[PDB]
Amino acid sequence: LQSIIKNIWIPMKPYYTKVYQEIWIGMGLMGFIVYKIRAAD
Amino acid sequence: NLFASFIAPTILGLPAAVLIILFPPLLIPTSKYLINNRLITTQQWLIKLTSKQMMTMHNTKGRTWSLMLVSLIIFIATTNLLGLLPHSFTPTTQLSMNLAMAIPLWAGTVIMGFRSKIKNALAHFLPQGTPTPLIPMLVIIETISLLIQPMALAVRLTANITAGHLLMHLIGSATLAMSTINLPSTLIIFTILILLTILEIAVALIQAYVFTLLVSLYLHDNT
Amino acid sequence: VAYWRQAGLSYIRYSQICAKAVRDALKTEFKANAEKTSGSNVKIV
Amino acid sequence: DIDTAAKFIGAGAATVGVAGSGAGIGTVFGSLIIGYARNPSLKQQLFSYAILGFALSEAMGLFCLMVAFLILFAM
Amino acid sequence: DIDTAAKFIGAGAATVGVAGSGAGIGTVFGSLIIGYARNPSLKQQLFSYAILGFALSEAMGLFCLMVAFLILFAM
Amino acid sequence: DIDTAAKFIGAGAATVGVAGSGAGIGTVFGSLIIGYARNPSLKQQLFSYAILGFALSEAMGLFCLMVAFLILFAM
Amino acid sequence: DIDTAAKFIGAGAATVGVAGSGAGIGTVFGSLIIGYARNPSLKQQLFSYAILGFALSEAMGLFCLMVAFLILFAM
Amino acid sequence: DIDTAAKFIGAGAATVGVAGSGAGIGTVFGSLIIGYARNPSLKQQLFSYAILGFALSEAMGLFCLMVAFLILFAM
Amino acid sequence: DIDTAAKFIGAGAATVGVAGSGAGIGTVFGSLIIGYARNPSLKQQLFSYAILGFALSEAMGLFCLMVAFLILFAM
Amino acid sequence: DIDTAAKFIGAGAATVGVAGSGAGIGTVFGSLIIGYARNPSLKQQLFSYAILGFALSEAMGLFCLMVAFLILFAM
Amino acid sequence: DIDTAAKFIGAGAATVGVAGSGAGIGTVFGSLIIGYARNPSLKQQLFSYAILGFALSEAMGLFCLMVAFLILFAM
Amino acid sequence: QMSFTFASPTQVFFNGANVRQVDVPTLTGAFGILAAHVPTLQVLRPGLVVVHAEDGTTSKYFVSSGSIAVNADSSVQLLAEEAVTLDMLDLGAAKANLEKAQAELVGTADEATRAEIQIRIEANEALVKALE
Amino acid sequence: KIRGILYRTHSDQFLVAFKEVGRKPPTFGDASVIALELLNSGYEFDEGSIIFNKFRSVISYKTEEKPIFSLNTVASADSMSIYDDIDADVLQNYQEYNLANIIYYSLKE
Amino acid sequence: PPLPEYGGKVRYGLIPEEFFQFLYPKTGVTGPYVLGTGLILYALSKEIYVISAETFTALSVLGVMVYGIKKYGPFVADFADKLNEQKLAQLEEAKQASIQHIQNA
Repeated sequence: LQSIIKNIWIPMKPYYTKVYQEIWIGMGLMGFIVYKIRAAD
Repeated sequence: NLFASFIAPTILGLPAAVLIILFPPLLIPTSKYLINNRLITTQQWLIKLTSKQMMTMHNTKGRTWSLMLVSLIIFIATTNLLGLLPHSFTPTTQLSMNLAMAIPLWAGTVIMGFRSKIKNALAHFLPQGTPTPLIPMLVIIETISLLIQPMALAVRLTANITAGHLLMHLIGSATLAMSTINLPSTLIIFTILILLTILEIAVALIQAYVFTLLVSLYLHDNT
Repeated sequence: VAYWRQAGLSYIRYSQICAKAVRDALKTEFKANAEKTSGSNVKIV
Repeated sequence: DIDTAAKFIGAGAATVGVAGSGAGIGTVFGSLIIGYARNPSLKQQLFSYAILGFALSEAMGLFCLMVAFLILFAM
Repeated sequence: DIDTAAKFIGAGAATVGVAGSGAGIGTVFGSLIIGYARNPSLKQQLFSYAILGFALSEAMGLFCLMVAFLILFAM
Repeated sequence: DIDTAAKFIGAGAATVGVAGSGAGIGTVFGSLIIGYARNPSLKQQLFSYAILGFALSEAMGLFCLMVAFLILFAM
Repeated sequence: DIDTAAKFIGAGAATVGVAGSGAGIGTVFGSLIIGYARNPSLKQQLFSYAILGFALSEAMGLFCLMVAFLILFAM
Repeated sequence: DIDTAAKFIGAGAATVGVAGSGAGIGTVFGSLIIGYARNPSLKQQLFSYAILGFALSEAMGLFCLMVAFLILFAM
Repeated sequence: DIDTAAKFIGAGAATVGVAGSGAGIGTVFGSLIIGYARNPSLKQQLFSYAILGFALSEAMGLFCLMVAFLILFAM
Repeated sequence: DIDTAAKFIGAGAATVGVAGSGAGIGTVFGSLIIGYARNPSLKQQLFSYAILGFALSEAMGLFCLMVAFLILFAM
Repeated sequence: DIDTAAKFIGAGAATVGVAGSGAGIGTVFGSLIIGYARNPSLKQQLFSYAILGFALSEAMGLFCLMVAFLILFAM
Repeated sequence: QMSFTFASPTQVFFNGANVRQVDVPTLTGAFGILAAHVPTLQVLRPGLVVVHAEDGTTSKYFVSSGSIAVNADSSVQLLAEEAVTLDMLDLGAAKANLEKAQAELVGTADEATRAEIQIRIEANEALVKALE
Repeated sequence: KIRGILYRTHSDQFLVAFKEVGRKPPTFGDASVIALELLNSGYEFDEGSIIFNKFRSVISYKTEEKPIFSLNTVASADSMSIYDDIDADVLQNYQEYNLANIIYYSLKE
Repeated sequence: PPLPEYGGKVRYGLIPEEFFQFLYPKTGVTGPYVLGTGLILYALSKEIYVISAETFTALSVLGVMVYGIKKYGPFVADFADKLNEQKLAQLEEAKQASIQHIQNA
């Protein structure tokens, strides 16, 4: 629970929170697409 | 028997695609020093140059993605250039990884243009200088065009590695087949193979840079 | 390579002719002062 | 059967028609290179006409491609 | 049957013929880019000739396309 | 039967040949754009040569098209 | 029969080959437009070379067309 | 059987469509040669537009190629 | 029989390949028009290179044509 | 059998696709001629871009060719 | 039999692919005409690049042609 | 960024002044010059020139035969032997001049003098269409 | 005056002279004429220099020597590879017209 | 902390000198060589290394890489070194200037 937030999350907070929002929306879209694909098999 | 090099790898029953995909970063060491070794010297020069190339053409809201775009090009280029080693599983040849690199970024930049930029974004769906009588289905083109952007991206890589690899592979076969028949024909096929390998190096680098640049253009159009 | 070059005319002659044509096409209010502000007087020896 | 066979053949034939869009896009962006090296101060209008031409080229190419996918997977 | 099969094949073949219109439109708008970067003050006459050429290119392309749809869905 | 089937296939193949006229018309009017942006005072002679070239291109295209309609609906 | 069927198919295929002459004529007259807008005082020599190139293009196109009519109506 | 046969035929037909991307890339880099010999100081912008056009050309070419591999090895 | 049928089909296919020579000759003589309107004093050297290019284009076209006549009337 | 037959047909069709690379290489080196006659002091950069364009053209051509050899001798 | 029939069809299809080399040679020598009329003092370097481009175009064309002769007379 | 120097021998209309775009009727075509235009040097032929000022308004002149030079430094020198305005010229005299010109043209038969009459004709006709 | 004062000095090296310049204010026609008879001379010079009295102001003048190039080396000059659309013809026209321009400007100076 | 002036004394870009010095006392100088050749012959003899197309694509890429090094290597080496020297000299001429500033004040 430590260092995972000290060297991994505090430098990526400005990106994961503010810059990559629509990136996460797109990742949700991609996950739905992949679920539907692997399901239709 | 032929697509074996693209079959998902495994060792001792374990999924060794993990160790393959996570390795390229291990080739970029970092340091806090000011005068460091030759490796990090050249690598920082290359990243400086690549950043100057990619991100210059953006406003600030675009330049926020500098980390993302440079990490993208570095990851893809190292993966491709690690693909050229013998008996190596190139994880870009997979459609999965490329779809997962393509749909997020493109969808993100389109939605970013939609959150802000909203009138601008719904207007760029149409070239404005267009005359009236078929403005309507013209935008149908554009809309369709838009939704083909991501797939294309992924596809645009998945082949030009896959194909490329197969390509070299087969000439290998060929020269091996001619290894026992006509020595000079073997030599000239070997020379074809050499020139081919050089072309493959170049096309690996180019495809990395191209994926990056196209995502960059979508960004700049949606900021 | 236009025709007047193949006919042998230097560009100087071309510009002379065009400027004289424009000058003769001026209204006579400006034609005189123009035509002698540009008319030549050198003699060749 | 004969029907699935002919559907495969017709899909291949239909998809042949992308070659024209490939070449048209090549020409558009080659011209753009030239027009830029000719007057590198209309970059935005040049690039706008570039996207427009590319859009129409891709319109034709995707017409062909959807026809492939219409006769293949739908009809 | 054999008739529906050949109708599918002929529709694919007929639709191949759009490639020419795709490439022709590509050329038209590439030339328009160039002609604009050459004399950016005849924009309206350049663009008029642009539409005209595009219209004839699309005339041929739609000829091909309707022939596809005539042999496919009508004959 | 086999004959109607092959007539459909041959009609599709024959109609493929309009692609060349599509591309030729594209080239003609693209060149016209360029030649106009080059010397916008021969507009009538440029446009006359334009209609002439377009006429010959359409001559070939309609040759192809009538051949389609000759083997399809007549023979 | 099978022979008339293949004759129809081969006639369509053979006639495909006009596309090249269509595009070649398009290029010839587009270049003529350009060369005229470039030096509008060699009109007769430009036009002579125009008819010459068009003649050779039509030579090839009619070769293709006669081959269509040779395999179709004669052989 | 008939199905594997038609899959081979359709794969060949589909792969025909790379010709357009080959020619489009040829045109892109030929134009790049010309635009460089015209103003050899925009090398980076010329080359960027070069990569962009080549990328779209290869986009179409790989579309065709994957369609070949989709109808051949997958469908 | 099946053999004469396939010979007809292959002859048509082989003859398709003249389209390239048609278009190549079109390009050669269009370029010649342009190069003449550009420097109308090298007429003999321009025309010599013209006949040379036309000769190679016709070399390829006649290769295709003889192949048609070889598989048709000889093999 | 039917399978070897269709493999031959598909190999021929697949190999058709080299035509695009032939024409693209023609264009690349023609443009190189022009760009050299335009500024004969960038010979090394012109020639570098020449080999690059030729390399991509041959990339597409060899894609087509190996597809021919893949469906013919391997599949 | 069916095998000789398909070999004829595949040979015709394979030989189609010369069209690209025909057009590429046409473009090469047309460009050469233009580049000569543009700077008639690099004749030897222009002509060297001419033979080089023609050589690569013929390389592709003969690839296609040998494939025709390989599937026809050898396989 | 544009350094424009439209200058007759005995007059100066611009000198380093900043304008947005100009048009020029060069022997080898009528085109437009804007900032950072690729370096060019050409000789003119009779016809209009339209300077687009930075404030958007267009000053129209009519040049007879000069020479334009667009340098690497965005400098654009346009030296025209006869620069005019468009009210300074008439229509009837230009028309009559062109008429008698082509009359003498089909009258005249020697090559060099034929070219001279043809140049007079081209100047007069560029002028007659620049008229109205 | 210059022809008189240098004719017995270098008559063997002498091409042509012009008179009735100085009475009337020189114009462009003067330059067009002098350039014409400089070109119709058939003497295509490797290079040239015009020598005149650059007006500094009312009291001082400086004997200046301006250069004049030929078609050959203005074409050969690598610096001219940045300019476009240029060949023997357009550089020829430009060189002739610049000869006329520099003669006019020198007469005025 | 400073950085050592050299690396690890590798031979043939694949083997460090530690191995040669480690096998020398109990095999001599030709020992590593004979071990390598024996292992190679046993590897490609008992078909544990199948000679296939990959063998020839590997020979191609290895020839390309060895030529790439032996040609464009020293250039990249001294280029990185010149980058470093330029940065160092710039920083030192950036120290001197501020010393001069304070003295002038």
